[PDB]
Amino acid sequence: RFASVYAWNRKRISNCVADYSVLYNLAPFFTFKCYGVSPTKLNDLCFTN
Amino acid sequence: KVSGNYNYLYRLFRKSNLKPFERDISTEIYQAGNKPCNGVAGFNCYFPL
Repeated sequence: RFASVYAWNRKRISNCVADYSVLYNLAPFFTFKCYGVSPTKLNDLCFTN
Repeated sequence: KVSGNYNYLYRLFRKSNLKPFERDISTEIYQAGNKPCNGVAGFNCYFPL
């Protein structure tokens, strides 16, 4: 279950390395467009938080 | 232009880096997925301009 829009939850992730193979491989995903960086360069960067 | 000047374009993806003063304009479709993408842009393959 997800929280409602007006009371959206925020989940904090840190102290781990993120793998983006599975996010792009999920069937029911319709749109994904990233402005600041290319969608394919999520695994060659360091995330402060 | 107030109505929107869209005759100027750039790119968001290229297959490889280029040498200085390079000379060609190839506007072929660019893909990101392992499977080849041909014809129209689809999943993991989008219009590069």
